[PDB]
Amino acid sequence: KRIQSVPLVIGQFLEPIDQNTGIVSSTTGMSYVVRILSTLDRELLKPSMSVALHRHSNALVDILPPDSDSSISVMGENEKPDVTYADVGGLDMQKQEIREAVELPLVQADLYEQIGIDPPRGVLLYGPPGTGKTMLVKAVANSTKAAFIRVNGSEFVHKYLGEGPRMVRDVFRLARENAPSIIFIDEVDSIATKRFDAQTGSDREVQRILIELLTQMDGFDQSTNVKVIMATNRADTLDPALLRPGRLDRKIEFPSL
Amino acid sequence: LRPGRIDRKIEFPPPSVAARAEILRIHSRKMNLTRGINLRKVAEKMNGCSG
Amino acid sequence: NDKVRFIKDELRLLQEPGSYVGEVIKIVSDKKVLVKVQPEGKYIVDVAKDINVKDLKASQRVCLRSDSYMLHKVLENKADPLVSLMMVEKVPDSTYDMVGG
Amino acid sequence: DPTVNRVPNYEVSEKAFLLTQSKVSIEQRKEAAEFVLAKIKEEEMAPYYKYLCEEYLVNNLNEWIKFDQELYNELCKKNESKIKELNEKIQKLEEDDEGELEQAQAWINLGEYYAQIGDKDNAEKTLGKSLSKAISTGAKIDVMLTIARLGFFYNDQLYVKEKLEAVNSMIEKGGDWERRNRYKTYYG
Amino acid sequence: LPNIYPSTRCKLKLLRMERIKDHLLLEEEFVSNSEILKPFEKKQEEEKKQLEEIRGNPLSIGTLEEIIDDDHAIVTSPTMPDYYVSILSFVDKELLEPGCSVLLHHKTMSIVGVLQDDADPMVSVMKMDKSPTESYSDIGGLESQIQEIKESVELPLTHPELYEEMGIKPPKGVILYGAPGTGKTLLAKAVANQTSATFLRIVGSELIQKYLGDGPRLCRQIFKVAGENAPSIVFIDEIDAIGTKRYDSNSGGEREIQRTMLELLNQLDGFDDRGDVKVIMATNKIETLDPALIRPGRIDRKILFENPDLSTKKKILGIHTSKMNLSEDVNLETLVTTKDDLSGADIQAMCTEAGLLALRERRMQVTAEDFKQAKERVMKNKVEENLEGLYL
Ligand SMILES: Nc1ncnc2c1ncn2[C@@H]1O[C@H](COP(=O)(O)OP(=O)(O)OP(=O)(O)O)[C@@H](O)[C@H]1O
Ligand SMILES: Nc1ncnc2c1ncn2[C@@H]1O[C@H](COP(=O)(O)OP(=O)(O)OP(=O)(O)O)[C@@H](O)[C@H]1O
Ligand SMILES: [Mg+2]
Ligand SMILES: [Mg+2]
Repeated sequence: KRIQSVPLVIGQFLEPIDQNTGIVSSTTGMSYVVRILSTLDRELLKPSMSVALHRHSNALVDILPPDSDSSISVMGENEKPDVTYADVGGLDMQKQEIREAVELPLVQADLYEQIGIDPPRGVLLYGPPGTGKTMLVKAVANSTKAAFIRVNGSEFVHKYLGEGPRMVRDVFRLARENAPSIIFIDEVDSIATKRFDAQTGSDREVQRILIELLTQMDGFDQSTNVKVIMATNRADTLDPALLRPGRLDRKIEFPSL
Repeated sequence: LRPGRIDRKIEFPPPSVAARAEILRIHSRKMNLTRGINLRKVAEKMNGCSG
Repeated sequence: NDKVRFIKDELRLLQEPGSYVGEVIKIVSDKKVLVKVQPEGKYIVDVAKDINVKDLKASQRVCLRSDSYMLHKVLENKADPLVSLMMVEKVPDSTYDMVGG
Repeated sequence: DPTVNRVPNYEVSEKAFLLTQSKVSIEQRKEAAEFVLAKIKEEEMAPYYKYLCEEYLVNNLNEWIKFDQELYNELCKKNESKIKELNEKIQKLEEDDEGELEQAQAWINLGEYYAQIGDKDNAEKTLGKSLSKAISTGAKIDVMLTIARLGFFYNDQLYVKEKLEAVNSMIEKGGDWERRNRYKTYYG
Repeated sequence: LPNIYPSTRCKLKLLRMERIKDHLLLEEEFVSNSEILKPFEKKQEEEKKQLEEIRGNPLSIGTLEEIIDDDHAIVTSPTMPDYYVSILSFVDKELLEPGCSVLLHHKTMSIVGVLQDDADPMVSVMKMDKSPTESYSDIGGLESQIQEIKESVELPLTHPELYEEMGIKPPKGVILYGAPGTGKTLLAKAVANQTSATFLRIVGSELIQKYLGDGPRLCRQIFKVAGENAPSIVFIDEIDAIGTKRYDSNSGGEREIQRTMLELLNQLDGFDDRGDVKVIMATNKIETLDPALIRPGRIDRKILFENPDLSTKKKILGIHTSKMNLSEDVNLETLVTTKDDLSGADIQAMCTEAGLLALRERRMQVTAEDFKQAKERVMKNKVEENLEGLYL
């Protein structure tokens, strides 16, 4: 246990190829095939983990508490929004739909399984701008007992190539650890636009971000009881790949009253 | 529509009352159902809706 | 004793530099294989004396030693972009039983 | 409307067991005898007539259900003619090389008529061969529930136990709550 | 190795491959003696060893940008800072076309080879790699059009002697304009069947791209690929698609289509003086075509296609029903040879429909009733006409 000095590079485990080798993606940007230390609890090498790597060798040497690499943090109490269900006047049908598709599935999955319906794993609050799309979710976070990891859309994209899919996987891992949890990717129309330019670096990175989001959302099994919410002002400018069963199915339709 | 090109033009008319009953029965074998639900009555009430 | 010897020798082996994941875009000749290593560019790698060039097929993920890029392993997952298109599209499965009327 | 069909008829075995008990009243026993003879005449329980006359009743009374050879031959000939017709249908579907759904359905028809007269072994063979297709899981559930119902019909509880444990083993490959409630009732 | 005659067994055949082995062993002996005489320390196969050790490993891949002061170049790898790589002697200085894929050395990064593209990621679809099927026998009638297309596209390639002796450059291009469904595409399949040239098909829709830039880019790529794989029989089809339709996916609208058509009308004629690139376009609406395209000197012989006549109809019926499991009850004479108007597409469509109907009944033989039912089926599924009312 000497390689575990304290310069180290955080990596993300991707695929266990053998008993003593793995495919990690160092934060420097490029993937490696490295030898895993024979002391780690190999039962913890879940995909998209937050393992550490030796500086110049990249040999996997330590697994981290998977709630550590997160640049995005679970909303605590200092940022607890100060609106209430009572404050949100109207939107009775919208309130009922979001409650039955977000809160109730979090609380009672056994009823959903026994009845026979498929529990929703995604909502797409949409409508004309200025209709309470953000505020209804804001009121939900003021009453939920579950983690409310709040990402902000365009926050995903950065100059550093590979700081995208990496942080998407990290956010979803953080959501899966603190289950039950609600992700609130906001203004998703900036990430999931339809038209695409396969020649510039701008679109070829947002593409990887969207692909990682889609793959992680498809990876949702029947368990892990984590729901995804995103809001948009323009529903048409949205990739149709985000409107399929297993992905966002329930669609709330905030109308100009 | 020129002959020689795409061949068979197959019609999917909006389902009739029997077709609606069959579809409701097929999609109703996925949830806990109370005994003796007259699905034929519900489909007969369901007019215009399709698939 | 075998376990102890392996554990003692492991310390040296960890300090040996790792290996990049490769992608066999095209086979060049009987001893040179064009490989696109993510995420920068491609290279003309040398196959080891174990791997057979005829065994390699396009889109087979591979490993290259970091010191001097040299083929030393063959992966299993492959890429096959077709099952990526049908996975993104996510068309639900069905049988003749489901369709009625 | 869909139905798994009343094959085999449970009331046949119900009144057969009602008849085979001296503890029950004589009037109810005679009513059961009348019902069972009527059903044997109508629904062609010729193999079950032979079984009921040679085992069960006379195994342990028994005058009302008397083993008549002539009635055992006429209805058996009719049953064999129906089996021959079903074999003709299966062979004609094979010759026409129709869809595998249709050949599977023909196998179910042969097996359900085999159950409709009481022969357990040939019905089991027909439905075991029927399972060999790649039909939907619901059809497999219905078929093996039919063998489970056959096991209930002949009052062999271990047969039902193996059939229902087979149901439970593959019930996780389905999920249809109606086909699971059917299995729940059978298991209960 | 050469070809071998004759096909069957023969002593002269054995003599032929005996000469083959004799000459092959004699080459082998000459090469062996020459090598042995040479100073192995700089000869034999030590050259391979020297080339491998100088080349180094692994050979990176970059892009050439210039050939200034030969023995020097400026490569541009996707990640490297665009070194001033020197050109070694092993590489051939004739394939170093600006924009190729050179093989830089790993450390010193000196060009030690040119990696030919050999990819053709899109052309492979275009490049005709297996003759479709139909020969010129399958086309019933149309003898004049076949003769014209032959003497325009086939004879210049297979038999240039007549043209060089006569002293005329062959007619450049041919446009097959006519009524829809009359064999304009079949004749292209036929000329593709017997061919000694590459046959790069393209349809006019694919030239209506979405981005502004990739309108002339595609046409330039297509004609460059045609030029390098000379000779070429490029078969731009549905050429009227550029004019009409006005697709929403097209960002430019009409103007981008105009630029694309200008690039096409240049590449067909060009200042570049391309070589053996025969062009065969075919369209239903010759009217909506900018006369720059159809001008003589760009496509000379404009072959006209017309709906078949009664004799041509019966010939088409005979050729299409040749591969029929026909019962004798069917009479070809009165089958579709009725003079109540048909087309080259109707005759095959009714045959296909009748075959499908016979398959439905599982009747391996074809009945006259089924043929009549398919006949009327094709008749109802027919937009009759519009201009006949003027002359009706
Ligand atoms: N039901 C409501 N009752 C009271 N105020 C409301 C209601 N819905 C929206 N508002 C007003 O909306 C404002 C907050 O914006 P809001 O959350 O509605 O935006 P939005 O529709 O989600 O916008 P965007 O699509 O741009 O994110 C507040 O000033 C609040 O008073
Ligand atoms: N003279 C003919 N001999 C044999 N087959 C013919 C003849 N005329 C037409 N056909 C048949 O007609 C079918 C359909 O017509 P075809 O596709 O050749 O017409 P086209 O006018 O070139 O097409 P399009 O109008 O769709 O661009 C062909 O598959 C061919 O077999
Ligand atoms: Mg808002
Ligand atoms: Mg055509």
